[PDB]
Amino acid sequence: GLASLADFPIGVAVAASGGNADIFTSSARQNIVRAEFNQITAENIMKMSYMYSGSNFSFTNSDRLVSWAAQNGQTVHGHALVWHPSYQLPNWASDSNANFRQDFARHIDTVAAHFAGQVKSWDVVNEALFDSADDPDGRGSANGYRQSVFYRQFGGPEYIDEAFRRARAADPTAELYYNDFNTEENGAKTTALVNLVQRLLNNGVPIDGVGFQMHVMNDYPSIANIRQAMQKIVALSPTLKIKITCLDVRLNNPYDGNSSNDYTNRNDCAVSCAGLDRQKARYKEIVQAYLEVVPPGRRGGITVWGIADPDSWLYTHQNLPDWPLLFNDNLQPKPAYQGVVEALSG
Ligand SMILES: O[C@@H]1[C@@H](O)[C@H](O[C@@H]2CO[C@@H](O[C@@H]3CO[C@@H](O[C@@H]4CO[C@@H](O[C@@H]5CO[C@@H](O)[C@H](O)[C@H]5O)[C@H](O)[C@H]4O)[C@H](O)[C@H]3O)[C@H](O)[C@H]2O)OC[C@H]1O
Ligand SMILES: [Ca+2]
Repeated sequence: GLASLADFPIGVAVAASGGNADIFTSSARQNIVRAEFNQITAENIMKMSYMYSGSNFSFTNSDRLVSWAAQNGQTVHGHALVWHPSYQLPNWASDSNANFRQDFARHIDTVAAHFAGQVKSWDVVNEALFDSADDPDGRGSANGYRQSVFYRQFGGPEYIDEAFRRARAADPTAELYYNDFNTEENGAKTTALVNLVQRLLNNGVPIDGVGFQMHVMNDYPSIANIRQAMQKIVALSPTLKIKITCLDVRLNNPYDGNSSNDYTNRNDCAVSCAGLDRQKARYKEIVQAYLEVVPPGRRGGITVWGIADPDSWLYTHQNLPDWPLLFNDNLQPKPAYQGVVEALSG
């Protein structure tokens, strides 16, 4: 499979919350994972609040998943130690909690140590950079940073240095990553990413790599921009690893101001359509760019955000249908799969 063509991790995100995509329930899914990948990231059950039952830590479900990975030839990328969305915020993560810094420290110390020798790498901090298109806190940019509880409670971006230092100490073997989305656009956010990373280096913070989520569209951003944005980070240090963490490719772009080029029916690209062919080229050009811009030895891996199209968080987005992954509705490989195979080979 895919994993056999590369010398760095080729992973996929797995559902584990009941439903058709549940990894423990779908043997067809388990067979794809076993045949094509060598690493898995929990799509949801490893987020912050899932580590607790009320105010006590509860690792039962995540342990079941980590254990399944190990028995099925997969390493595990942890997503994520720190992240802002209220739906997954532990109950202590509040502006009213006077013990915030202590509870924050306990969180990192405990879960990083708990999984110490079973998790290969971690999204230590995820989505700390401000983003004009996703500011639920409503506070605006604080010098490029998103003003989440963590930023507020610590009075600045130092919560980031702390998370990394904390994680490194609890698990000296895990690769520590900063992860985020839109930083491949090569725009404002890319610039902020560069400053954030530079700051961390200057401070001697133990960061091992930078993850690019890569939630792109068939035609945006251009690979020329994706290339550069990756280049800029690669250039900041001689050892920093680059990891594509949540790759997926939408055939529909609802921000282009052209509604005439949108597939609005589930049947449009169920079998064959121009977008599916462009998606083969799109996946290909991206992996190629990764291979050419990131030096061997600095390759953290490429992870696709899901197994089959219907499992995708983008199966439907902006009220439009989409077919974002490598495997279709029937668990058959799509042209996107071939694009990956060709890029990884020759
Ligand atoms: O744990 C996981 C979470 O990490 C994950 O988080 C979501 C990640 O994606 C976020 O949404 C993104 C919002 O920004 C969009 O980009 C816009 C798109 O439009 C661009 O501008 C136009 C593009 O088209 C051209 O034609 C036109 O010329 C351009 O002007 C604009 O510049 C971009 O910034 C991304 O497409 C979205 O992915 C989302 O908010 C996060 O929640 O969610 C899953 C979870 O598992
Ligand atoms: Ca459109």
